[PDB]
Amino acid sequence: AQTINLQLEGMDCTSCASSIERAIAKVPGVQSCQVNFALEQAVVSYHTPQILTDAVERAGYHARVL
Ligand SMILES: [Mg+2]
Ligand SMILES: [Zn+2]
Repeated sequence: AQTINLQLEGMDCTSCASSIERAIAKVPGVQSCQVNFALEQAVVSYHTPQILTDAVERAGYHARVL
């Protein structure tokens, strides 16, 4: 698995973190996604990174590959 780190913008509450996690986990091949709420970052283990940023954008939040 490859590790992809994302900066996240637009999170207001811990339920924004679980929403972003759900959105990313819906992408086939994601083997783990954990959003660090305080760091406003996602750590994704994936089996291009732009499919992951699009999952976040489609869920209503901004992501950027780090
Ligand atoms: Mg930014
Ligand atoms: Zn929220």
